Amino acid sequence: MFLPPPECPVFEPSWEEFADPFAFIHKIRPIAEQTGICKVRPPPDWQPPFACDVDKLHFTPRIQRLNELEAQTRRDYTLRTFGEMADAFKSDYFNMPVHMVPTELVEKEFWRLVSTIEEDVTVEYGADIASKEFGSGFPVRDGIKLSPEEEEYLDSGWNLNNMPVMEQSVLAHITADICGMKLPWLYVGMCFSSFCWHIEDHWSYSINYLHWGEPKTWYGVPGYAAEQLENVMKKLAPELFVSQPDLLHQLVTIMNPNTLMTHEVPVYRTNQCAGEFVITFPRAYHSGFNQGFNFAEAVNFCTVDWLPLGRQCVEHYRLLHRYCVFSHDEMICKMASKADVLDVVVASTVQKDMAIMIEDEKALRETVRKLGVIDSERMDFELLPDDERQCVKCKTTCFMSAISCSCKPGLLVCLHHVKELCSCPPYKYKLRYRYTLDDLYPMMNALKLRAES
Ligand SMILES: C=CC(=O)N1CCC(n2cc(C3=Nc4c(C#N)cnn4C(=O)C3C(C)C)cn2)CC1
Ligand SMILES: [Mn+2]
Ligand SMILES: [Mn+2]
Ligand SMILES: [Zn+2]
Repeated sequence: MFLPPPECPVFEPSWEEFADPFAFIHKIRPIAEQTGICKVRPPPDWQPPFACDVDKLHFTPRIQRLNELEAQTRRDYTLRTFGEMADAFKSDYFNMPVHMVPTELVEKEFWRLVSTIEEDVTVEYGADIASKEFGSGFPVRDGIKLSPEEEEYLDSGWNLNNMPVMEQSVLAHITADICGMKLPWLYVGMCFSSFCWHIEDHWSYSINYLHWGEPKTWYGVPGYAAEQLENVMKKLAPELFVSQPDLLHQLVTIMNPNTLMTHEVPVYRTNQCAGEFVITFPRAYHSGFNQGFNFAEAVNFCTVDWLPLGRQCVEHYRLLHRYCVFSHDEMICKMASKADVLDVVVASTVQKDMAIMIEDEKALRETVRKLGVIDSERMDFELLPDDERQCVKCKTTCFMSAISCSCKPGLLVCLHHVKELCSCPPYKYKLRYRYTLDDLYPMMNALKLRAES
């Protein structure tokens, strides 16, 4: 038996509210952040044109076994051949035409299927970044002629290609090609294809648009309940918490939301239909499955609301010895170096994060000086490939400073792990720093000037 979680909030913005996605997301945040996910129905005439050739769009399928609590990690189809497989799979599974299968029954059956080890149901799906073989479902600039209709949606805030690069995703001004975090993912679903419980890298927001097809079913948990959920999952599937050694080696799983609810974890659900958005909030766990053949597009983003959580996240990563996707401090300093061009509310928020950064950095440098690290030299950390500037102990990506030693050339530790670098006395160590404290205060003041005008 399956008891569906309560429905998440559904928002229907007027065109005035809808015009600015960041203003709207800030408006709904008090409500939506208590549920982790929410659904947004755009104004009825906001209809970006879904147009593609099913025979030239093609992708390499991923394959999925559907067993609850079993670990998962993070051939060629055209859209047409995948759709034909997907449709025959579902109609044969239920011996029904695909749109007479009620969504409630698919949900019930999904949770039955994944709990029964007697059934070896495997499905396939597409998940990849936009590429030349498979691009965004939103119109993008390309010197193809677009209809005026498509041109109307080229610059939309809700065109997910624009959202990262706008004024207000602080992830915009990052120079480091992240790929995973400024670029949309494309999701080609079939019945029962599912995404395991996860949060986004660096606790970012995410926004997901279902271009067309049968619904996508979601489960979401608010950010405040994140550790609650992890403790429940640790108890019931400890295999998923044995630290796997890479950023590509991370273990995730399917788990019945009723199990979370039994352990007093708040869980919300929704069916996302074609033309609707789902937004996930920072540190909001989510999972779900596709009801049938469909096509979705999603992107991470970071608002000013998120900045302190991004700092908290990197602290949390350092403690799990988890790899970072980027350096949060490097992003902050990059924005400070562009203070004159920043949005003024962005500038004010970055300035507050930078004040914490500088005070933390001052204390860390005083601690390591008391350990006998005397020598120091400036170092342009941002020039180093990420794998050359990770702390040996905690894998954090260094930027503000690190400790090196002549005894272990090329190795670095962050300033929390001075004692973990090598066995040589401390006077052989060297503090490598991006900025002196005297460099840092004028950068923060530029932000204040930009903000106060
Ligand atoms: C990060 C590195 C990496 O390699 N990967 C990410 C994790 C993997 N992955 C993603 C999915 C999906 N995620 C989602 C969401 C969300 N959030 C919303 N809808 N949705 C899907 O329908 C599917 C899919 C079933 C089509 C499935 N596997 C593999 C790729
Ligand atoms: Mn099973
Ligand atoms: Mn996600
Ligand atoms: Zn460290």
